[PDB]
Amino acid sequence: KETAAAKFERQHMDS
Amino acid sequence: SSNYCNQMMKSRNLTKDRCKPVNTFVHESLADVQAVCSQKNVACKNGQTNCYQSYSTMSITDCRETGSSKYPNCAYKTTQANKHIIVACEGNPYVPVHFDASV
Repeated sequence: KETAAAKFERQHMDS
Repeated sequence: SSNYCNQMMKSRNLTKDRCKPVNTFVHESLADVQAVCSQKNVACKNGQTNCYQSYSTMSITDCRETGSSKYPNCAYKTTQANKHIIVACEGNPYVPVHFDASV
């Protein structure tokens, strides 16, 4: 379900 | 909270199935991070060729599991930095899918 791009955002992005 | 990494590793589900040993959070805009996929091409740590290094320094926070940390009671040390990020990019659109390193 969760895309690779979305997993990257969840794991690594905190704007 | 009194520990950014403890809070974020938990809320982003990075302590669900185990304690992720190390993780980096990047504080820049999504656009700035996605743009890195068009910046400096460098080798990935695994030998693949699809990694990109940011031309600019970026605000980041490193999270590293402590020695006493034991799943399911995970615990982290928080370290702030300003560094160039290296990400692996894939797909169409070509976007970041892995965090490889900071330098």
